[PDB]
Amino acid sequence: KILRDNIQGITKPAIRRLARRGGVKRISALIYEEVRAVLKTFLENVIRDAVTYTEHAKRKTVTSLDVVYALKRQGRTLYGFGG
Amino acid sequence: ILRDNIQGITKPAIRRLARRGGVKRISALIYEEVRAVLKTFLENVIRDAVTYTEHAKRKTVTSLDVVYALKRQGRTLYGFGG
Amino acid sequence: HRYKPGTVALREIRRFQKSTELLIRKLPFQRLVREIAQDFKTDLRFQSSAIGALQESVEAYLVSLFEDTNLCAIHAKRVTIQKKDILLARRLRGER
Amino acid sequence: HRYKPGTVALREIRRFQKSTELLIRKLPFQRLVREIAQDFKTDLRFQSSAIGALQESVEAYLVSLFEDTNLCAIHAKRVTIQKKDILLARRLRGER
Amino acid sequence: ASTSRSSKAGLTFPVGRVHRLLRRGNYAQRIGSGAPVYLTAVLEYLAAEILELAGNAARDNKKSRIIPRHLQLAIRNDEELNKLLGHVTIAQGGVLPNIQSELLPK
Amino acid sequence: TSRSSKAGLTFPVGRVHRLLRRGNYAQRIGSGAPVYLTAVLEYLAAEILELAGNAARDNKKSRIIPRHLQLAIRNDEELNKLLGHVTIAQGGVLPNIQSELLPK
Amino acid sequence: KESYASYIYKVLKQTHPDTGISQKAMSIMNSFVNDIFERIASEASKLASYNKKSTISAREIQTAVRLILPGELSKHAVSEGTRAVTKYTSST
Amino acid sequence: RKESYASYIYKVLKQTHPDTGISQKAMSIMNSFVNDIFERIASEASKLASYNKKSTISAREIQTAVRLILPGELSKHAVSEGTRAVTKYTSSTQA
DNA sequence: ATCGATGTATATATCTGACACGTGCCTGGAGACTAGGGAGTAATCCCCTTGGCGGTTAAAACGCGGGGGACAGCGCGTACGTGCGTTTAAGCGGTGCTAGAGCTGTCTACGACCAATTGAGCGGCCTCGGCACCGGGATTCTGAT
DNA sequence: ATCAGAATCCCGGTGCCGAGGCCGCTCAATTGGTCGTAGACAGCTCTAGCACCGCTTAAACGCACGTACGCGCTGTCCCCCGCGTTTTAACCGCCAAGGGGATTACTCCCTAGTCTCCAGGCACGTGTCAGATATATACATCGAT
Repeated sequence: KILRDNIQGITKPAIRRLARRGGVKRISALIYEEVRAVLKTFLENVIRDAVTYTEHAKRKTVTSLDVVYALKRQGRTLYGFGG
Repeated sequence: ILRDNIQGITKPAIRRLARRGGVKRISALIYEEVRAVLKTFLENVIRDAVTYTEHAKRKTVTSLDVVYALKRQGRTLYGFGG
Repeated sequence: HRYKPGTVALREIRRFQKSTELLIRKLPFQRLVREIAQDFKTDLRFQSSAIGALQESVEAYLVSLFEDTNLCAIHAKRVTIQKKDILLARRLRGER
Repeated sequence: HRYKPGTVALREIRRFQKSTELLIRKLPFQRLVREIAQDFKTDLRFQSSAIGALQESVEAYLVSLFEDTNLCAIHAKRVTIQKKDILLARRLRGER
Repeated sequence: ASTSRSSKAGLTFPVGRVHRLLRRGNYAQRIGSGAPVYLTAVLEYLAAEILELAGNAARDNKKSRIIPRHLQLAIRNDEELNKLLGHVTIAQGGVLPNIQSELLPK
Repeated sequence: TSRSSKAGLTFPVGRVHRLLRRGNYAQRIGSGAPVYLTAVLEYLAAEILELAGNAARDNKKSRIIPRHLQLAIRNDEELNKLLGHVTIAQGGVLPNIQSELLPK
Repeated sequence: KESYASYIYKVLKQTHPDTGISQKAMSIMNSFVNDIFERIASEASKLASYNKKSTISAREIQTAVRLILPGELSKHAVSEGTRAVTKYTSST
Repeated sequence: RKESYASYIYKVLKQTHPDTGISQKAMSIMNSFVNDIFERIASEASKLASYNKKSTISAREIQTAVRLILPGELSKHAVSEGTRAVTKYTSSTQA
């Protein structure tokens, strides 16, 4: 299958819960589109780096170490999955 | 020995710095905060430069030491070597 | 017995700040990751732990972004966060 | 006659944005640098180019900080920049 | 047979393994004798500090098992380690319970 | 006869190969790695100097000064992204005034 | 597949001999140790490269520790490192 | 003898702009920029080779590092320029 | 003040799966000997950093008037939070199968190393033209009318 | 719209000093040969990722409604700007000194490399107890009066 419209899968209550963890008390209605766009950009960057690492490794499965190295490359170091 | 040299950064100098930054109107309390920010940033950079100098058993701070310290701080300076 | 519009929101703020669990449902996030990765290389495969790491990083980044948005909304003597607040927060963080 | 209280500030803004000279007098900055270095090691010496590099870095950092302060002031529907604006600009940039 | 280099230095972390990692990590053509000992001591101190703060955090919460939440509390509560690990994300760590003052009632 | 002429480049292939051997990057180094690296460096230098020359021409000057490099880098989005955290000595800042400060 | 895990357990029991530690926390501790080791080693390698030296010794490691670690942590780590090096030198 | 790229940056400038000059401070800036990019690419390729348990830096590692470091248009053009140079070099060096 | 709703904390019991201990093995770390070269140390030189004098002028400090911008108060209306019934898909558990990660074996191309050659690149010297400084007219732009 | 004055732009002249070119030299890249080894490729195993079905139920969703907050407007007053006057110290140049940074040469001891061995640490296995869940419950807090 080819995917098309799964960015709407990040529902409004999910954004509301993420904002509640961040301390936001009251939310305006245009925030959701901006948050989805920010999510799209960040995931595209990280997925580009991880896919580049995988293609260099001659593999076809994105190993968690590839994602960890991709996060480390941009300075968003992540602990708990190796490396 | 030295005394109070953070006043050497006069008010017109901070005004000119804000003018380059595009600031049109400045409150009277900005200057002390800017001096504190300057004192902390210069403290960090000088600490790393003096550490690099002490490693080489030197007594003079060279431009290369400052450039390396700045590169370590994540802000890279071009045109002074290295 | 309707509560005032502050008090339930604060209860949720306390609940999710004492919690640790992932806030985004897993399958939609997996599908979004697949859709995004489809462009760079076809017929890819993903380890489960890789998607878990992706989701952890995304949630942490979005929580930090929302904290900064809240701070810059408080700066404007407001409580509601608007799109301009997110734009300013990203502009100051040094994101594009 | 007198210009209105906007106009001379704008002229200075254009003039100092068009030029590339250093804004801080060299001897005061030199003395400040030597005072700050006095706390880490006594009887230190400085090459002129090292102090010039320090001065260039300070100019760039302060200029960027004042730009961010101007944006976060304009966010609050203000022209004038207060201490709280600089505090917010430094807090969002991860310096506090 | 003879004593491990950690016992000679009086440390718990493996000095020899760190020496092998320094040799194989492509850092320099030569490696001094005291460099692995020094690095092992520093790593042991940092690990001991993190575990002390995590254990204190776990005892505060009346728990007897250190979990990532206690690591996040220990790191984000101490200023030195927060400066050291300011750009580090901890999985399953949560966030500090901080609420803005203006959002509180009254 | 030189490796740069063989590859059709002006940058020194041999010097880059020595620097890669002395930099402690790997135990062995392939033959085409220095050629690839010098090609990439030559392309980047050509792009930066072309933009700087255009900026200097717009200023009616024939010499490239740090101001021209600064303008060329900040006026190109991709190089600005590549050199976001880099500060250039004697470069100045982009002419940019917020519309809110402009008069009636 | 080697990891610091057993050594972390020993240190934990040496410090608080009544608390366990979850597997996720073990992975986090191992990753933190590896990250600090990598930072210190890279800084020491660059430092030795600047001074045209070809060996990593105690002094470069000490300077790298002073560079990465904040002031209190740097002072305490330096003190412990010099104590361990002195003990090893006396014992050899 | 102190080495730098300054004498090569001038040849590229004279090739792309036959009549434009350039000061000494711009030489320092361009040399610093070239050294910085060289060190970034080399360090990234070294880490890339270390991840895959290899001990050789080849054109593959340098190409992947270039793809990682440069923004998309620059990465594509640099990859094209590097692969063209490498294919021209291997075309000639035995024939 | 106050009580009812209500979510949240607290105390206890079953389980369960996840953590704490034992075992066998094998491979990575320790002792020993060798060479050799890298680093420590000592002398030298010169250049480049520090210190002082003087003037002079441009920049900083100070006083003062005022205007315009920050800020507090008020009204309003609308956008967002809360609750409830519905529906939708996320989650979990089992089962399938096959693609592909991972390990091992083999061998040949390829890169380290080493000695000889020489020509490319760097340091130094010289000069002239681009740019900067000065000066003066032209044009723009701002504010009061 | 107008007009005067202040600021800027432009145009030309003179100078000056730094960029461009030329030449000697030296040491670093090239070439040719040898040898070890590493990684490219084939092949085998067996793990786990993907796809599906079914049931359940909790989360999402749509809508109704009320009200708290963002935003626009108005008045006020205070405090920052802009300009004239006074002061001061930054800067340039010039000279003197000395000290320390870079260089070279000598030495010696410290580390890579190889070998031999053996014990510690790490998969596999196991068992048992702290915490998750469930349930009952207590308690403090929000809200309406």
